[PDB]
Amino acid sequence: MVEKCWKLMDKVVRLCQNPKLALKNSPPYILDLLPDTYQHLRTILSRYEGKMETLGENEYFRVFMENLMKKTKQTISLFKEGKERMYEENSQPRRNLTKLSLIFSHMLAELKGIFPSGLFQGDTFRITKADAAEFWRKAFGEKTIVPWKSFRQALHEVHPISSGLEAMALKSTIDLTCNDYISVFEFDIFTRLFQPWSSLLRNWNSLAVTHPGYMAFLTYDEVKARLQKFIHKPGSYIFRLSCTRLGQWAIGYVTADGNILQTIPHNKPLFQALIDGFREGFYLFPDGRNQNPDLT
Amino acid sequence: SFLQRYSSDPT
Repeated sequence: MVEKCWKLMDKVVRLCQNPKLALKNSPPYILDLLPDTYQHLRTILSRYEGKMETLGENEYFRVFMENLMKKTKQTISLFKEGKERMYEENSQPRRNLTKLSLIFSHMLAELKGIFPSGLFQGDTFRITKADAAEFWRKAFGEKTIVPWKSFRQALHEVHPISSGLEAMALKSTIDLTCNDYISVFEFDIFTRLFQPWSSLLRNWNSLAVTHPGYMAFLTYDEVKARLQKFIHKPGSYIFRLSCTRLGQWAIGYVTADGNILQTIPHNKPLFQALIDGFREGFYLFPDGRNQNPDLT
Repeated sequence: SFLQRYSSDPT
């Protein structure tokens, strides 16, 4: 099973080595992520020598390998169908490859979070936000992974979701590995990004649903490329999930001096960074728009 | 090797 995945991963790698892609060495970097995924899968198999029995029963790991196989096939398939439009920056097939790369990066983060040192620890996973942890313990016990419907319904009982369309927006924000399951790890990331728990969904609504600045599934280089058109418009800014520091925010903005910087706010909630940054002239024009949301 | 990435909070 794992042997079949490696051969698929191998092909994506050969596919992504094509010079016409001009792929930058910059996270998420598919040429690193697949070998590193392999290496971490090698590590887990090493820690389960003999007891492959136990590993094979593990629910999370089964979901993970299945998604890994699905994702690599989808990638191979995407190159097949896209042919030379893969090399055209700004093409849809190319954008799909970027987003896959991000999904691979999220998958590896999660696998490392659940198997640190290669040994399964999903059942003693320490959720960061105390209120979030209480919700997950009470609804799912020591479960590592739950189906989406299941997650949706439990969450809805504490934080009502307004509508089907909103539920689907929420699912695509939280489901980083795009596998219709929520992991305790995916859960931890979401509740870190959108804390405080007490107003979770309002927070996510204000920062992501109705915010023109928010950029789902965008990478560092995409933020850089996107803000270039606003290079003469200091104060133009957008923000997104950091890919290398999953659970923290990355705000990109155009400075008065013509630089494009990206920063990770610490020691203050994203709300406060945005309010302060508006107040001080750094974060004025979300995606270059003249009107900035009022987050007060 | 070394390359521009994240920069300290301006706010």
